[PDB]
Amino acid sequence: PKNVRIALVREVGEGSFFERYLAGAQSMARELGVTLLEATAHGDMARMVTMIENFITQRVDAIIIDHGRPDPLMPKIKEALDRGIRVVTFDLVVDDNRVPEIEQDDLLIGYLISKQLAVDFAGNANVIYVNVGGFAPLDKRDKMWQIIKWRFPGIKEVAKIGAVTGSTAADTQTRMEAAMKEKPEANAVLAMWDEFAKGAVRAIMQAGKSDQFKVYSVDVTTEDIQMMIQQNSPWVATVGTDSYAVGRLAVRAAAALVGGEKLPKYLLVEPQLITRQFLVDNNITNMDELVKALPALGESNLVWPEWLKALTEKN
Amino acid sequence: QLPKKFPKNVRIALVREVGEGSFFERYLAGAQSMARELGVTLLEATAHGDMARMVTMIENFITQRVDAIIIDHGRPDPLMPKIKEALDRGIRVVTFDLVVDDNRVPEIEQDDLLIGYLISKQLAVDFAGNANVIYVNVGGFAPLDKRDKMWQIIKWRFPGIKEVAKIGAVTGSTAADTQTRMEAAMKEKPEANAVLAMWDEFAKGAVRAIMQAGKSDQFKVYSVDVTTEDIQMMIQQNSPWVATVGTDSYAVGRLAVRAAAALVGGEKLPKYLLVEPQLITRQFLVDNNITNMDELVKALPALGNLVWPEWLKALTEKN
Ligand SMILES: CSC[C@H]1O[C@H](O)[C@H](O)[C@@H]1O
Ligand SMILES: CSC[C@H]1O[C@H](O)[C@H](O)[C@@H]1O
Repeated sequence: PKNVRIALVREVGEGSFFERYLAGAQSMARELGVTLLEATAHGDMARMVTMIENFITQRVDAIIIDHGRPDPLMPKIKEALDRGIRVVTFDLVVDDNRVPEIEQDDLLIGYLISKQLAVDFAGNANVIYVNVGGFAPLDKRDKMWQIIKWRFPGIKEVAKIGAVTGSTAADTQTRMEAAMKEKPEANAVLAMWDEFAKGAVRAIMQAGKSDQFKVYSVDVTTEDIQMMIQQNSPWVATVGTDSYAVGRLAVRAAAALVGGEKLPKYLLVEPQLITRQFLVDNNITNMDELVKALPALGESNLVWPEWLKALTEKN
Repeated sequence: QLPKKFPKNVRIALVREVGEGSFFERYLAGAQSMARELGVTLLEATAHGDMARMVTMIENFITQRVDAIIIDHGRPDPLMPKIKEALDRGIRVVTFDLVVDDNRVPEIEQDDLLIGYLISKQLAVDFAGNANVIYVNVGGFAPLDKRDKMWQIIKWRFPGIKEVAKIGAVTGSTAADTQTRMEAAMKEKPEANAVLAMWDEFAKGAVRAIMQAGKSDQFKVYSVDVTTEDIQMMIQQNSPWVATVGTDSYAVGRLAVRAAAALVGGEKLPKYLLVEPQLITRQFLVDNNITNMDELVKALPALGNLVWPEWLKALTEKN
């Protein structure tokens, strides 16, 4: 029934990754036949707190907290839990055994993409690093970049740029055009969100510098694929998941808790290395095609209790 | 084309820091079977932990003007000048488990950063991010130090995963010495309920200490490396040994000889030759009735193609 109300509260909604996650979640809600309520704070942590309050006051069955920072949200999460509202997070670490945490295995992601850069350059590169602090997934990936710089000391960070603005791709493009003049020795880009990467790449192609750079990113969408497969694209590899299936999982997890199910504390969606060469060799032009060609992207597996699986069948 | 220098005349020296335990014995067996297959001559010297002995061994092989040296473990500061000298004399060098700042020297490893991440995360997740861990590892070894970094990151991501003791030394009787240490560590930290041991010789000691004390159900042990000995000890009833992450060391050893032989043939090799490591759970061994490495590789083919230039694989056909 639609008596079951699940609220999705997000910090960030810009870009195809977040849009597809959102579609994912709506698609899963529709299959269960539950009511999904959405709210998005666009970077404003005060507004995010008040949105979570609205859902506590409305006494929803569950809240999904998407991104955010622990420090402001933590007492709101405790309050919600104490009132019988189930809580699951995506991309937020919470110290409470009642709250399953969903993530894309960000430590692995930060390791796979940073090593890919390292090995491709036989351990010697001048890297423009595109990332920013204060986001769970970004901080996790960051740690592994630091370990790659330790293991491969010829892999040098010559710049760190980037900010999450709500026009991130467009603002990263501008930054990257200044960064290339400031750091003419740079020959690689490591961008820890596809919206960062998109700006970097566009800056590279406009400058006519596609031969001078290799770009390594996180995440994959049809837009990323389209940009990867362009002739002379400097965009070499990305690591990520189908965010569509991640948003479904988020809603399934929430529904499972409402049904009284006890979930694992950590729900790790397994990320995949996707190279330009793999896409080009396989004539992949969109995500349908990609998940067909790399089926490890399309995996069923997490959080399908029998009752819930049976329920989706019915509808 | 078959390179001119290729076959018994091709001499390859394997200089090792450490030789104790089945992992290392199996690597050596593998190297010998690969040398047998190429028809080349493999020379072996093992320093058993003495860096000064290690330097003299490398130097003996330089003087003998072998075609190539494999440097196995060791530390870069003591060894770097012997490596550079060798390179200048036209001796080809490849390493296993030693990081070298020179583009002429391929480095073989088991992707130790991934190993350290995979095993440490497996512990974290099995305990839902709360555990009191006895950490068994020591500094001064390339692979151990790489794995160590990933342990530190797991402690950061999962702050309920607590290090309550660090133990271990590499001694020549490491398993037996780690048993003794583990007996004392369990008494000093009775709250401890997991072990993370970054070499199977450390793990073996820890597990035997646990079983002797009768505490198999109060502990879960996570390690690196896999051998038939490890398998046998994992599949025992009530074993606390629940998972290890590793590679087939025999194939790592074959690889090291192949690489060496490739360089002598004039081939340019990748700078990094990472052997892909695998998660191997006690549960997976039991469900599939695995009792030895033969059976594990068969059951898990990813443990099963690096550095096979045409001439080299063709050469192994003729022999
Ligand atoms: C601004 S945080 C952006 C990242 O969050 C999600 O985890 C996506 O993977 C994206 O890379
Ligand atoms: C003493 S160093 C021991 C480690 O080196 C080898 O690489 C094996 O993986 C072992 O764990």
